[PDB]
Amino acid sequence: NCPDQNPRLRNWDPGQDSAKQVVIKEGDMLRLTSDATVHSIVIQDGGLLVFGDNKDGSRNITLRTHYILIQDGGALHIGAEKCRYKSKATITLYGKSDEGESMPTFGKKFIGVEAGGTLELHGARKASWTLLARTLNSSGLPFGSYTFEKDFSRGLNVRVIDQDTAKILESERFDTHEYRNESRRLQEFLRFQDPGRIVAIAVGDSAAKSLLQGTIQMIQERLGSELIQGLGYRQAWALVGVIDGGSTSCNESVRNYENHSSGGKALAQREFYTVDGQKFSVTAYSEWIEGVSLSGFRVEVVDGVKLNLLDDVSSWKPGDQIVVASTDYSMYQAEEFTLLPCSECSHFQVKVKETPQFLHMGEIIDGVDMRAEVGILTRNIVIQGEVEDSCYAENQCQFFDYDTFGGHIMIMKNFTSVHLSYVELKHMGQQQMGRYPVHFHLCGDVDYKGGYRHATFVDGLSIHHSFSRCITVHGTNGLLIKDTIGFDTLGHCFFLEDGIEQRNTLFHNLGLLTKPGTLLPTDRNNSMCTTMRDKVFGNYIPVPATDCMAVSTFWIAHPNNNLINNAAAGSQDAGIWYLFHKEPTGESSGLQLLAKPELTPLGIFYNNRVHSNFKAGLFIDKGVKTTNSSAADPREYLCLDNSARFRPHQDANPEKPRVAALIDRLIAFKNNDNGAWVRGGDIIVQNSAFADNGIGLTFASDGSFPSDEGSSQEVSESLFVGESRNYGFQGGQNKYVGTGGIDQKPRTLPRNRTFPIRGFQIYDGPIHLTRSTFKKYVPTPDRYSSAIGFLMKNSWQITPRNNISLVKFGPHVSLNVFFGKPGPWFEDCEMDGDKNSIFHDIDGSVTGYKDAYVGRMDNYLIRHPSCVNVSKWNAVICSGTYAQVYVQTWSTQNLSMTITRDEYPSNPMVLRGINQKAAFPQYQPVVMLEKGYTIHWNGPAPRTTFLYLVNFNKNDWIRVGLCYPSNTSFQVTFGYLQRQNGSLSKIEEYEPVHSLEELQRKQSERKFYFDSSTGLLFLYLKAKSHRHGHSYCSSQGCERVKIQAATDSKDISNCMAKAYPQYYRKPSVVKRMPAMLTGLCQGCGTRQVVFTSDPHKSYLPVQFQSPDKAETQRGDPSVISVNGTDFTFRSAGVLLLVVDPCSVPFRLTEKTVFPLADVSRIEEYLKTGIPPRSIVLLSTRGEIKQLNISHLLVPLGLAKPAHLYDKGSTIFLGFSGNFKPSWTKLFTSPAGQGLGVLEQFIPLQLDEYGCPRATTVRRRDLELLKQASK
Ligand SMILES: *[C@@H]1O[C@H](CO[C@@H]2O[C@@H](C)[C@@H](O)[C@@H](O)[C@@H]2O)[C@@H](O[C@@H]2O[C@H](CO)[C@@H](O[C@@H]3O[C@H](CO[C@H]4O[C@H](CO)[C@@H](O)[C@H](O)[C@@H]4O)[C@@H](O)[C@H](O)[C@@H]3O)[C@H](O)[C@H]2NC(C)=O)[C@H](O)[C@H]1NC(C)=O
Ligand SMILES: *[C@@H]1O[C@H](CO)[C@@H](O[C@@H]2O[C@H](CO)[C@@H](O[C@@H]3O[C@H](CO)[C@@H](O)[C@H](O[C@H]4O[C@H](CO)[C@@H](O)[C@H](O)[C@@H]4O)[C@@H]3O)[C@H](O)[C@H]2NC(C)=O)[C@H](O)[C@H]1NC(C)=O
Ligand SMILES: *[C@@H]1O[C@H](CO)[C@@H](O[C@@H]2O[C@H](CO)[C@@H](O[C@@H]3O[C@H](CO[C@H]4O[C@H](CO)[C@@H](O)[C@H](O)[C@@H]4O)[C@@H](O)[C@H](O)[C@@H]3O)[C@H](O)[C@H]2NC(C)=O)[C@H](O)[C@H]1NC(C)=O
Ligand SMILES: *[C@@H]1O[C@H](CO)[C@@H](O[C@@H]2O[C@H](CO)[C@@H](O[C@@H]3O[C@H](CO[C@H]4O[C@H](CO)[C@@H](O)[C@H](O)[C@@H]4O)[C@@H](O)[C@H](O)[C@@H]3O)[C@H](O)[C@H]2NC(C)=O)[C@H](O)[C@H]1NC(C)=O
Ligand SMILES: *[C@@H]1O[C@H](CO)[C@@H](O[C@@H]2O[C@H](CO)[C@@H](O[C@@H]3O[C@H](CO)[C@@H](O)[C@H](O)[C@@H]3O)[C@H](O)[C@H]2NC(C)=O)[C@H](O)[C@H]1NC(C)=O
Ligand SMILES: *[C@@H]1O[C@H](CO)[C@@H](O[C@@H]2O[C@H](CO)[C@@H](O)[C@H](O)[C@H]2NC(C)=O)[C@H](O)[C@H]1NC(C)=O
Ligand SMILES: *[C@@H]1O[C@H](CO)[C@@H](O[C@@H]2O[C@H](CO)[C@@H](O)[C@H](O)[C@H]2NC(C)=O)[C@H](O)[C@H]1NC(C)=O
Ligand SMILES: *[C@@H]1O[C@H](CO)[C@@H](O)[C@H](O)[C@H]1NC(C)=O
Ligand SMILES: *[C@@H]1O[C@H](CO)[C@@H](O)[C@H](O)[C@H]1NC(C)=O
Ligand SMILES: [Cl-]
Ligand code: NI
Repeated sequence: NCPDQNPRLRNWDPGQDSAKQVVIKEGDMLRLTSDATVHSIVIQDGGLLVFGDNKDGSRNITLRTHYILIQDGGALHIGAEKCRYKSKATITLYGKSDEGESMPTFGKKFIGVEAGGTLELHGARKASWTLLARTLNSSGLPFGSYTFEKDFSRGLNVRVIDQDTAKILESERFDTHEYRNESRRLQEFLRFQDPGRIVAIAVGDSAAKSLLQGTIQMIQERLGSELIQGLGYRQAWALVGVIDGGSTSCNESVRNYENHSSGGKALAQREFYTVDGQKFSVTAYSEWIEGVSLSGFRVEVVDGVKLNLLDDVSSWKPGDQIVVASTDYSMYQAEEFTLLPCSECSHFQVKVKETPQFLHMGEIIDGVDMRAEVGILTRNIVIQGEVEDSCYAENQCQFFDYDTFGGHIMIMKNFTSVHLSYVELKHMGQQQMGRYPVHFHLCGDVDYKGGYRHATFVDGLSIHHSFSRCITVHGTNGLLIKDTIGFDTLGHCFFLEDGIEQRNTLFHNLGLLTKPGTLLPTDRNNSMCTTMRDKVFGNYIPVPATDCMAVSTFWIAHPNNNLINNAAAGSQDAGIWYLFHKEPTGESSGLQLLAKPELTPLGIFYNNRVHSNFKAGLFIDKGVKTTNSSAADPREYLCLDNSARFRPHQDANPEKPRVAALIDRLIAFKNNDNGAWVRGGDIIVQNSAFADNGIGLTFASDGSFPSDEGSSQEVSESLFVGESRNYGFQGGQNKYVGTGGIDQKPRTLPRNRTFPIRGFQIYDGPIHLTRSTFKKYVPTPDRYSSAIGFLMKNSWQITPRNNISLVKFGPHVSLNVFFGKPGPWFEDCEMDGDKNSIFHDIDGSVTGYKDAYVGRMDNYLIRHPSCVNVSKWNAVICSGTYAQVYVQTWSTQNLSMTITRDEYPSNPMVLRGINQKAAFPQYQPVVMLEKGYTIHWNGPAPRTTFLYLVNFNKNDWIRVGLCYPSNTSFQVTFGYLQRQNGSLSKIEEYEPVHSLEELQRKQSERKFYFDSSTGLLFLYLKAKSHRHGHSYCSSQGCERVKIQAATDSKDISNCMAKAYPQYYRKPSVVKRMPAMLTGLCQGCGTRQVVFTSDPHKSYLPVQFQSPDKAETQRGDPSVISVNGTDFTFRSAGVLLLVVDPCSVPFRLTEKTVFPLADVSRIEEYLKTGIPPRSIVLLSTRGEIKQLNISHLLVPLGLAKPAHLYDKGSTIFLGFSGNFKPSWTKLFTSPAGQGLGVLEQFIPLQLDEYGCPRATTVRRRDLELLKQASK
């Protein structure tokens, strides 16, 4: 099975001749056995070059070549998919851009597969990437590294160290030189110390002058010091001991004072273990150097740092490198680590050499899986480009101060077999077009539709520190990419080029640190986009937001592609970008689309993660300018064009039915702008969680009529979070930090500190927000945070069909909805869209009114006297029927429309139009059905106007009164406007009447009344045909009315001086009010309690509530919540829950509560009463003195009998069994302070627990993997 175990292989050894060219032709079945340096290698005519492997994995081979050119049946094998390569091989691609000559199709520094070429590489199978099963605070410690040093801190400097957490509890300086009162506060300091607290001391300047014998006795007693009895003048001394630890828990030293020097330091150092197995050393010192008396401490991690992971990583080896991602807004918080030899590590742990500088989440935070991804980079098959210490030549050096010209791999069409697996690709790619670390160029169908038995696959590579892209797909369908890692590369990491690439499946792939590039406009950052005008027209200055700044980790230029189990852990702009090309571009720019892209239904999208990005997590909009730079459109070719309207239909056929695009199990957090932006017709986002984003989710469509007739936009079974317990880390270019909304803690923020954080944004529509839950949305005095809101600075449409249903709000959600105010982010808040903000509360889950509509407070076109003023939301709650009217005006530009309802004439609405850049500006206010309005202008009357009835049911109607000069003839026509072909069908004319009263009798007749006194052209707008679903227009078209005026009066057509109070009617109520219902519905919210990226493993949400003294007086109980079960208890004592770890849903086998009296009986029950393999949940309440259980916690998980002590409450989660999980934890506190509200997540049905495998765990992801294969 092995390719090197081929007997026909000759052993090869060419030498070190950088000018020796090599050609492997027919019969040349060579087996490389030693390091080599040749100019080139060309494998052709059936030649074979296999790397020689060993049964043990020791033969380190390093090839070095200007290039390798595989073609015409030639083969290059480094192991086989069945008999994999075991030693460490390396192919170094060298040669500068301007050194020697270059190839025609290829550049230099490459490995190039051609037609019929065989490139077969298969490295050592390792584990690609998993998640942190435990968090990792900076500097390796739970509460961080302490370093201190100061000159002339005279006296006895003291520090206390929590023996379980290595936290600095107290820091004090007792001037036992001058003041005898100080040697007295020092002795009383050591009397009230908890036993077992690590203590360190260091003489500052000169102690031993006012020091008392009662204190020197206390030091010898509490800490086991043998030398304190004889401290002297200007004598340095440092100690590190354990309170009540006897003499053997102590380590001390001393130095004399001679010739103004101590001849060296006086160091005291011991090692301890956190209760988490992490080792740390407490260090203290005091010395004299030529006169200075320094004194310092250092509490730091020692013997490497032990990391916790989700899955088994036994395949990782010392001397290999890994990477831990950012769990904060700045992607530059990802870090590199080198694996230490660890004999004491389990299957879910390794040891890293370095000290972490940042914070990396390893827990599920408030139901959102914020665990940091962790991936291995070192392989045994390496293909690397040779680079320089700094930039050179015209390799884009004004932007990069380093070499950006490495190697690249390139595979042409009609090849034989490409199968790359477990290969390391360092310093690959060039800043030249087509030169990418793995470049599949125009290969066509490469699966069962192209003729490949083994579909061409890329399995678990490692492409890091590359100079352009990571893997590029150039006009290739059906490719597979699996378990691959792309780190610190330029331009879009994973790249779908021309927008024709379909059937490609991306499974469980990871991408970090996607930095700006210089290739495409979309790849450039703000500085590069304003510089490279070499491809723009004339003196045009490119705009860096509308044409560039589109750096994405996953660039999907076509939707028919399957994205599963991936994770975009950081990017300069976006994490996953789905976009659409109007017609094929690039080198594929030519063949006609037989299925235009923005009509093709989305492939699979299931269980993805996106975080650490500045512009978006998942983005679905925009296109590429499919035209070169010209005089009518000077934008660069392939820049960003916001004129793409997704609208998926069957077979990409707009005459055929709609096909919804499913966004499933998206997890997205710590994004600076949007968590997800999705536009078009028929999109359903479900089972998704959004957290710590500036805006959680936004649904778009079009600004006038929807991009696809009948466009529903659903979000169901989702979860939103505002400011979770992921306080982030103020570092790694984290540009924003502020005050939390709830706890008012220092945390990192997405944008400026006054940005109103938002959960869901309403825009365009029609949008169905259902069965979703919002948590932790509190505003600060700076910003107006809210759960549900609207898009800022909106001027377009908003429909009253946007309904929010079955939504649940958390206890820390103070502002359910908000409509904006004049401020820094809303500006006027006075544009055409801001004024017409509205949604529909179907069931009464948002406002407490079954079937009620909500809009902005000062919008008087929707108000009847039964409404409820709401000032906090800046809104108003009412009920009725509502639609919209679109008013197009010609002949007059920059015109501002003023429309008023008769019933509230003192409250008109001045609109400013929609096309203040085009020639046909329309105005789109929202109205209440079966009412009368009037319209007036800030200028002369338009000679032609169209009235569209949008969202009208049959027989729904309003009366309208247009202001015209007293001197006008009219000609009014109705018709059905067919959206498809611009034709007007079934046209009817209007006939005048004598009075407003005669037209009222003829309400369903095509009649109009003109009041020459006021100038009002009255008529009735009534719909004849029916609607269907959510389409804005009727069955037989978009009903519209056309009014052709004939006048020469240039006067401001504003009749309100004359129209009222002549046509005033007393305000009435068509649809009356219900009553409130503060008390949530049964069913409100999302069914799922926790959203993880391993949906197959069931996670048990557990939540505690241990009040304090002011709350125990006020009566608040102590509660242990399990999946939503409040096991309440208020007696002073202990509540112990025994949960079966194999039951899903959980089966709690025993609940027990121990009073303060029978506290002594918990010793016994813990020793025996706990069934084997049983999850222990335990929380106390009140002053519990002497809990002789400090030692009884270790078999359940702990490392050493930690010290709760005193009378403080405690909370513990453990396991009675052989295994010792990573989630086991403990929370101690002083009495009366309590523990507040914490939240843990316990996985269930793990084979570590000792549970049987009832059935095979239904991995829904892998089912989508085998379905999309064939
Ligand atoms: C329908 O009725 C309106 C209203 O006319 C009313 O009744 C008469 C009796 C007068 O009292 C008016 O003041 C009332 O408002 C008519 O509008 C006015 O029409 C008259 C006659 O056409 C206009 O008087 C002229 O105005 C000229 C100014 O406009 C000219 O100059 C500009 C300058 O650029 C030029 O661009 C434009 O094309 C015009 O040619 C003025 O030069 C001239 O000497 C004469 O006085 C009066 O100005 C009109 N009002 C306004 C606001 O313009 C309508 O004309 C009438 N319909 C039709 C079809 O005629
Ligand atoms: C804007 O300018 C860019 C250049 O900066 C320009 O891109 C060029 O487009 C042409 C499109 O024809 C590309 O030419 C192709 O070259 C490949 C091989 O290199 C050929 O195989 C292609 O022909 C195939 O397609 C035909 C149609 O089916 C078949 O009949 C034929 O037999 C072949 O199968 C094609 O000739 C050219 O490579 C690019 N160049 C670059 C640098 O991208 C772009 O077209 C300009 N914009 C517009 C709108 O034209
Ligand atoms: C633009 O596209 C629109 C949508 O395709 C066109 O809309 C029109 O919509 C009406 C609906 O009110 C269609 O009415 C159809 O009526 C036929 C009945 O005719 C049948 O019988 C006669 C024999 O008497 C036969 O000659 C016909 O071919 C039919 O077989 C029904 O079968 C339909 O279900 C439907 O009710 C119109 O047909 C339809 N127009 C067309 C051209 O189909 C709009 O007309 C288009 N405008 C332009 C300018 O092309
Ligand atoms: C914690 O509490 C949660 C409360 O929501 C639990 O989550 C849900 O628990 C219910 C328990 O009834 C599960 O319902 C199961 O559904 C599966 C699958 O059938 C589904 O599909 C069919 C149609 O094919 C439909 O008719 C069913 O109603 C289901 O919707 C069945 O095999 C079971 O018999 C049972 O009906 C939910 O599926 C589950 N929600 C999920 C998994 O998202 C949770 O289990 C509790 N325990 C934990 C988290 O450990
Ligand atoms: C490790 O993670 C923890 C948890 O987020 C971080 O702990 C926080 O550290 C800050 C230090 O600036 C504490 O602020 C101060 O705490 C003292 C002691 O109670 C208090 O008297 C001050 O008023 C101030 O609040 C903060 O309390 C603490 N978190 C909590 C919940 O108390 C820590 O910063 C992370 N990193 C390291 C290196 O420890
Ligand atoms: C790749 O090679 C195949 C095989 O030669 C080409 O497929 C065609 O296969 C049919 C089978 O009946 C032959 O009759 C044709 O002569 C083959 N060639 C052509 C041009 O049709 C295929 O065209 C090749 N593709 C490329 C891009 O070279
Ligand atoms: C938003 O509300 C509209 C109107 O209330 C809903 O449209 C109704 O849908 C039902 C189907 O369940 C139809 O039977 C009714 O005829 C529709 N019109 C009504 C009640 O006036 C719509 O389903 C809601 N959701 C969306 C996304 O539009
Ligand atoms: C309700 O709010 C509007 C908005 O300004 C205000 O004009 C009106 O007086 C208020 N009425 C009541 C009864 O609060
Ligand atoms: C429990 O521990 C305390 C230590 O504070 C000790 O005094 C007491 O005697 C212990 N309990 C029993 C029953 O000995
Ligand atoms: Cl209970
Ligand atoms: Ni290519």
